[PDB]
Amino acid sequence: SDPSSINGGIVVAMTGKDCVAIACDLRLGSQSLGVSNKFEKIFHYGHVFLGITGLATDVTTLNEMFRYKTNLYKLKEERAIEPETFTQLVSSSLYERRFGPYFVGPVVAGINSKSGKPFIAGFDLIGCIDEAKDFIVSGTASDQLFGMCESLYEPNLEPEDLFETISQALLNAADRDALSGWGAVVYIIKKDEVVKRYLKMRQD
Amino acid sequence: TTIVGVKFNNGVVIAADTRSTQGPIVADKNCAKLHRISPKIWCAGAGTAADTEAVTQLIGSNIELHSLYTSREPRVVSALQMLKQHLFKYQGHIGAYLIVAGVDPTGSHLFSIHAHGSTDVGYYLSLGSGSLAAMAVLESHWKQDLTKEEAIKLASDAIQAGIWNDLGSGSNVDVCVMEIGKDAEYLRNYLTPNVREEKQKSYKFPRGTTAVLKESIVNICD
Amino acid sequence: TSIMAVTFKDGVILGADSRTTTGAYIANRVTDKLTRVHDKIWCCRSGSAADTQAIADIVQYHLELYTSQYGTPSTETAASVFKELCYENKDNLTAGIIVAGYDDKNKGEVYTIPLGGSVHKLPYAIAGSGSTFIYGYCDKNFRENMSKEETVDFIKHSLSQAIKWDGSSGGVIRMVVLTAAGVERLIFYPDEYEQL
Amino acid sequence: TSIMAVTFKDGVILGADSRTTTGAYIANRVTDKLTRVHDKIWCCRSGSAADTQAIADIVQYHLELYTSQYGTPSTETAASVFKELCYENKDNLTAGIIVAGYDDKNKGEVYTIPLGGSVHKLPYAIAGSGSTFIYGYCDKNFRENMSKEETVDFIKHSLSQAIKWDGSSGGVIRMVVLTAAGVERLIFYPDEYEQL
Amino acid sequence: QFNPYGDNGGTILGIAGEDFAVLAGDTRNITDYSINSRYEPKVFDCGDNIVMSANGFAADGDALVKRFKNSVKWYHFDHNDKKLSINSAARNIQHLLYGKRFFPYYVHTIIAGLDEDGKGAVYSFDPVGSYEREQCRAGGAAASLIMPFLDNQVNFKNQYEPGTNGKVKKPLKYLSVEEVIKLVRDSFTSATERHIQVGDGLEILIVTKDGVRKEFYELKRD
Amino acid sequence: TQQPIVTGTSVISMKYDNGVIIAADNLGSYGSLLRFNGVERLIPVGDNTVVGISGDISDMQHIERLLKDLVTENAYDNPLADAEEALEPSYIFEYLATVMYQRRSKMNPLWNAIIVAGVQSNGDQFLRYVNLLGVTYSSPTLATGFGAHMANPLLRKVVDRESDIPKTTVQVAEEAIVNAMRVLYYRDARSSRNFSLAIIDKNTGLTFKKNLQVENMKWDFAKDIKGYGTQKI
Amino acid sequence: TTTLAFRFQGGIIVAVDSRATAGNWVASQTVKKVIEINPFLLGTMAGGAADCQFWETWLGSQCRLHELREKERISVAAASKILSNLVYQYKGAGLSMGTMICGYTRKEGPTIYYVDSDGTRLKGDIFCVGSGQTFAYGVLDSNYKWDLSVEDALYLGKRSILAAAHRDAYSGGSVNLYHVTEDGWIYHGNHDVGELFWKVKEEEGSFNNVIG
Amino acid sequence: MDIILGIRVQDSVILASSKAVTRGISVLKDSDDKTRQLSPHTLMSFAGEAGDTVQFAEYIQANIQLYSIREDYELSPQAVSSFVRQELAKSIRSRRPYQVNVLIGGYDKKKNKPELYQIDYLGTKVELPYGAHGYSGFYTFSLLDHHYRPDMTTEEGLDLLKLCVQELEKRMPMDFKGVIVKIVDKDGIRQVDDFQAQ
Amino acid sequence: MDIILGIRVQDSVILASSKAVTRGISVLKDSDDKTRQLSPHTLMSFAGEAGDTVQFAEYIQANIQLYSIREDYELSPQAVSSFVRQELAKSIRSRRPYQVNVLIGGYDKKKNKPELYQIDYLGTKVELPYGAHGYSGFYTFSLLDHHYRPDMTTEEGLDLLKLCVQELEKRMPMDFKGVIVKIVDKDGIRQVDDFQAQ
Ligand SMILES: [Mg+2]
Ligand SMILES: [Mg+2]
Ligand SMILES: [Mg+2]
Ligand SMILES: [Mg+2]
Ligand SMILES: [Mg+2]
Ligand SMILES: [Mg+2]
Ligand SMILES: [Mg+2]
Ligand SMILES: [Mg+2]
Repeated sequence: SDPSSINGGIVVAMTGKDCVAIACDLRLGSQSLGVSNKFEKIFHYGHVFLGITGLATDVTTLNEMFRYKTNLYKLKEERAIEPETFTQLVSSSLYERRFGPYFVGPVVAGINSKSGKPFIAGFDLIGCIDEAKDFIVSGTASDQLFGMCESLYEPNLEPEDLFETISQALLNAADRDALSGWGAVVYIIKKDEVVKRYLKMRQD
Repeated sequence: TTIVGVKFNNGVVIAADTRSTQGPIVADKNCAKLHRISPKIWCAGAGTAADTEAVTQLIGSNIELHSLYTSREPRVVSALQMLKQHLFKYQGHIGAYLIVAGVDPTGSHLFSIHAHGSTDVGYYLSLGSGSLAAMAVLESHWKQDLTKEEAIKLASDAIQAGIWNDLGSGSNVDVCVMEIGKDAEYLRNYLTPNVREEKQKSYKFPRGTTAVLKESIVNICD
Repeated sequence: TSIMAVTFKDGVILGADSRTTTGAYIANRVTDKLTRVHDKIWCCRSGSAADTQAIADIVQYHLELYTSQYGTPSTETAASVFKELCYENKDNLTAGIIVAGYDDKNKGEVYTIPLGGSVHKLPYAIAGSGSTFIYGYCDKNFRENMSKEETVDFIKHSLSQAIKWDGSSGGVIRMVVLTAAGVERLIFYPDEYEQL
Repeated sequence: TSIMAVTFKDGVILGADSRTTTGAYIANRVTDKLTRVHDKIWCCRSGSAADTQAIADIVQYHLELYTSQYGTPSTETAASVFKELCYENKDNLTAGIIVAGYDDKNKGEVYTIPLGGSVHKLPYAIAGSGSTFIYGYCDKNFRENMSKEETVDFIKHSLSQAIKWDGSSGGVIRMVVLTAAGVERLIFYPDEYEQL
Repeated sequence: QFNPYGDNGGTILGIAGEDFAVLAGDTRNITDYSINSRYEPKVFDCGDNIVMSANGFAADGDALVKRFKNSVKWYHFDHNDKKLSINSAARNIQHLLYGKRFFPYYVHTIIAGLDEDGKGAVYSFDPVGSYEREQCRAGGAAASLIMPFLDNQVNFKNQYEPGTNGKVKKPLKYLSVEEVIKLVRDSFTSATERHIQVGDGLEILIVTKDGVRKEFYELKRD
Repeated sequence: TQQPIVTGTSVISMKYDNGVIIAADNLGSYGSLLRFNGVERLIPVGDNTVVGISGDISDMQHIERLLKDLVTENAYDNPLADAEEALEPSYIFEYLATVMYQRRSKMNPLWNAIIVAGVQSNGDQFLRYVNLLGVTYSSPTLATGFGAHMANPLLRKVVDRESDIPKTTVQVAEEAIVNAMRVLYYRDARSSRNFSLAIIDKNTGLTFKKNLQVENMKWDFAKDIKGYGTQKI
Repeated sequence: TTTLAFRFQGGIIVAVDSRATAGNWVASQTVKKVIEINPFLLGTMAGGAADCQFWETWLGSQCRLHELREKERISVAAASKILSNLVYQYKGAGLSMGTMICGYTRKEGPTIYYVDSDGTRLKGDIFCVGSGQTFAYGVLDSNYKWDLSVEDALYLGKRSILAAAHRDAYSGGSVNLYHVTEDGWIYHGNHDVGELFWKVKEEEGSFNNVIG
Repeated sequence: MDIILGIRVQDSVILASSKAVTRGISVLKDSDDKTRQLSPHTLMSFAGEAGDTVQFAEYIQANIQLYSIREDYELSPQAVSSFVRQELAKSIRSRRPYQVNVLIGGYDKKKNKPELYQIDYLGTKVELPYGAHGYSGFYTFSLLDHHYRPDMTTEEGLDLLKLCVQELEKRMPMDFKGVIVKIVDKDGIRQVDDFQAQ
Repeated sequence: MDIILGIRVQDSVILASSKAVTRGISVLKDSDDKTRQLSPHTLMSFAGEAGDTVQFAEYIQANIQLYSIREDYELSPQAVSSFVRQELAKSIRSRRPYQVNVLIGGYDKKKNKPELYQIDYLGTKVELPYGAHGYSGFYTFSLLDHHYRPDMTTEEGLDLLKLCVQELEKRMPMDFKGVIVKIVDKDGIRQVDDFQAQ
């Protein structure tokens, strides 16, 4: 019945030295039934990544909505949207539906192309913004993730290390969640380049 | 959440803790709850955060426009009247509980608005889960004619009341002083007492610890 | 909340406690429940703080305009406006208001607009949670065409009782005197009313 | 129902209206709410007529037996019985009783056993739905060690008020005087109490 | 309606080392958003080299602990001072809990000590008696935060050896009491940051052949 | 399975270097009507214990009766009734806690919150709480109802941790308790101005002050407040 | 949770997973869902952990008492009717359990009885119980033959669990195997599903949709 | 609920659907077709609430047919499904939602590959090798997961289907009166009239 | 619910009971016998709540078997049934009622006639030529009312049951996995192992 706990799924985002990372599991299920093990919850509009967890139809919808929006934004402004900007866009986009929300939990991650300052942020189903410099988590295993993060996390990690950290965080947290797992994807984002890796994990 | 507004001899100060919680989980160990409506009008909010932010920005905007149109500095009673008429419009559904303070041509003001659209005025007020711990302090040390410094301390301690005695509050203290003749000064993290101690170990994993199946470069540019 | 308005020889007085509670917590202990809708037409507010504040604000406005166009409004008219609002929106309101005003031809007048949105004109009226306790005391000690002095006391007594018994009432006693000579604000402290 | 018991110089007096209602119907307009539980220990009954009639009947017996074995019971004892019954069976009762008695050493004494089954000794007590209205008048006009005449009146006024405001009270006013000299029954009609 | 149950938060963690075991618990006791006490132990020595904690609704935790301690007393009586082995203690508790299967002890209890071979041992129970012997187990509010961590840092889950493409699991070296304690402390600090109920103090009971040793550390008070 | 009727509010208390103080107003409220004004809610048990009770009065009156019998029954065949084998605060507490926990386990609770404050024969201050659920805890300060929300924060400013107890004088503690009681009169709608305070010191023994009143109230400022927003006069 | 027991030539195969959850929270991945009643009888766990663990441990006792009274191994039929009748005494109270009582005696041969808190006692050749049942049934039904060998049969059960551990969110952890013979039962290990899925996928070629 | 199964082999997509229509206590019909041809290379099967079921499918049909005319082109299966997802995702927040679930099998003439899409009444869309709705998954997935292979022939798939249907008839409580099977491949959409025995 | 049918021809009583046991989402067993032999010339079939079903049956059996021993006599079907009605009639007003329905077919060796009794969980007992419990009646009574004749042979009845079982398998939504039939006649109780095809 809680739309936010039907399809399952988690997302996490962290910042390091001149980079940010954002990962998600791949399970799509209907209650106990695993249905697909290929449901990435991370998307990007240029150099800004949005991870969304929650009711899958909404995850899909929103993604569609932000592309549309980021697309027109690019046409009118003649430049790609920035993290900070996107963030306010997501927020305002969610509060628009304050009394009949999209049951999701978004996480933004990217690096401002001008300043180079890494950035991540998160929201609840109606736009309440959470801007922290360490990490952001969302999904059915949020509690788990916090636990892992608060312990594993330390500032200014190098891309290669942040990777491990976020993977572990994600991985072990997922292992304690019924509705999560079946695969994981991690993006390591740097000013100039972005690497995407799939993780090997328990398929149960 | 704990937010207080304390009026002093020639201005008003408002402060708040910095803990945001989803249920019993500290989501943001340092969110900001002090909003600016206009340069010299700030408010602190508790309740549904998204609502306090929304109603804040919305009114701030309409306030910025009314100013431009009237070529006059913004007035607190206007911010008040606007918030109260909007909140009231939404019969309580916009869960915003606010203490709006600020200076303007007519002097200093301090009000509180409850989500149903009722307002109150006083020399000191507080709202949030820490409401009572903080009001306890205010009811013990407040006096008429506080200096700018006495009020800051007071409002500051009160927030501490809530920080220590209320599970719903914590982390740090934010202050914003609106003195009459001067510019408003927003003291972010005026107080920082809750610092996590150095972890007992390093959980820095040795590289390669994770099992990877496939690697690939993502294309960002067009 | 304990409120009453008493009409006397020279006009009318409105009195009320100063406590607004949310459960057993005293959110505000220095609330002002005596509201000006016009120069010499004030109202006492009992019920949802939000509902009444709004209604007041609206009547205040309707009357400002009335004035601009047709001069000074009668109290009877101030009442009719309140009634109209309370009655037409009864389903979504919890407000009981007392309207008291002063006029040169009518002297003082008092109207009570109870929950259903009806209006009743009376010599004095009491309302609010604490009112239950003082119906006896009031119906007993009230005499028409009293002096300001007498009236002040009658209100100060009735309300100290109400504050005594009702926990939803307390703080200070506030009054507002409406006579030809003008408008006077009175305030009596606990240290005084508590022992009478 | 409006009932009160007032202790004075010569003892105590118990008074009550005489109306029992089922909804808005006055089932009985000449009820007697003053119950003798002992020669000089009477009680005032408010609440469920079934629940109180029974409780009284039981106390009366408990006391009759007490007497047989140990002599005349004090009022505090009559009260301890009421309390015992009322408290031990709180879940199944809706009774509020005031016990009033005369004794030579203690003069008059008044006890009120409110709904929860707790007991409180006081100079006078009032209860019943009609009580809410006269808390103010009573807390004002009551003086200790008054005369029988003064007490009768105080009681006659408080209750007329209660009868006035409360729809659940009415009929006649019944009083029962308990002093060294004996037991006197007083009755006051509507044609008298209504205009005081 | 009357609700016979309550929640007093708190969090406990038992870990069994090769030849010792620890039962750690925070010290805060709360009700809703109020702190009832900053210091109210919840992990106790039941005699016989057995430490136990019943975390959840304090009343039930209290009663259970009492009944057990007492159960130990009588066991000595009816069986010529025979030491109560941890496993025996365990089966006993199953019975205590299950005796109230239709008005349960709203608690998650754990007990630790040494088994008959002298190897560390931890057992944990359902509020109705289901039980199992375990390596490490957290219980209470912050269970969900502490468990995954332990899975990683203790049982080395998901960690593999660098350069094996994820086909060789990290070697299961066994931890010393001193190392376990670090993990415990960390577990608790981390928990303190993200869970409002956790905090104030951490009291650890260490069980070894030499008896029962207590350590205590302070935690954040907001 | 009941619902309280006549009730008593907060009972505040804290412990100082040489004893304990506890206080409680004297009100018995019937819902929102402040019905009974002469209700003592601190029950001294012997010369070394005071039991402060809030909640339902009829249930408190019962606990009273129970405490007296405890005393009486302890005298029985006890030649040391007023010495080595007299009731210690700890004994009284445990009895109470146990009763509370049983009444709740039988779904017919004693609808109360009680604080047992006293000093043990060997000198130790004793302060412990128990409520209708059998929940029990101890701390340098303790308060029930609103006192918990308002009073504790204040009192904790004096005694935040155990180490602060030996640094606190009766003068201080008593002052604190009195101020707290004043705050509650301001903020608690069910409070009453008159209260009762009791100190149990390891030397002076038990001091029980009756008929105190909240004094030194700040209300003057209420004059400079008019309207609830834009009203100027 | 997923538990199966099936009867065959060499005896009985009992295989169960080992995951316990409290909502979406995975409480444990190391639970023993097979209650070792006594050296000859096996009981499985599903429904209430306490209820099964408790009443089956107890069953373990009652059987012992019987074997002292009559000096003869209690029959599974009897063993199960005790639990069953006990369970039926509390019907309506809220017991939650569904279990297989498995045993191999001379008189009866290999036997499996399904017993549940509703008071059902049934004799059958194959039974799966738990949120992951349908998944295990799917595998069992198609590869089940009486003429199976102990090795293959163990595998079949092991796999059927695997099946369910993959698809069902509430099952997983590891598989526990038990072969029940007339001389008693023999444990055939605990196999971590993580490691097992990869191995089986690689070897068998199934779960092709999964990448690895 | 009814059974809806699909499995895309290497050169086509097979879809099987129960033939029974139940209304309360009786089985009204034992030969129902729970599918509509969207375009000549895209088929959609469906199961859900009484009217909604057909009403939704027919709507989709008409709308996909009109596009084929207006444009003189056949939308790719992918396109056809996104359209369907969007129509569902829109009704979940309407006055009265279409309680419908569908599978979409199509052969993408452009890509020269078969395609199966699963979309639930909520707008949850996903692409898979085999899929189903309702409880059908619970009994057959275990079998599919085991025996499925990307390079299956149309024949291999039909057998795997058969096996799946068998399990359903064995362990499933309701009688769905068998299935109707259709294959979607490069040459179109044909009905395997031989699935009662094959 | 399960199917419980009974039909008494001229020299015997035939009872048919579905062979399926469903627990929740799956069919656990497809070979259940929902009947117990009370005495060598009386049989009782039963349907209802999970546990109550067998428990009641077995209790009744035991008690009839005991009477048989104590008295060296076999109670008449009529007796056996009045006994059952009473037990049920007692349970409807108990703490927790057995939710069971039964059919009792017996050959009264004394009268030399077959007898079929239908008793529901409320203790409502009735004697009939043919009967069933639950919905089974709904589908078959029309058939029985039409083709039944008092002078039917054992074989004529078995066919009528067949025709009835056919209608059930056609119009009933749940798969009851077939029926087990038994005949009660002068020579005893035998199981017509040929009702899968006769
Ligand atoms: Mg969450
Ligand atoms: Mg997982
Ligand atoms: Mg699984
Ligand atoms: Mg008051
Ligand atoms: Mg009347
Ligand atoms: Mg032992
Ligand atoms: Mg914390
Ligand atoms: Mg705090």
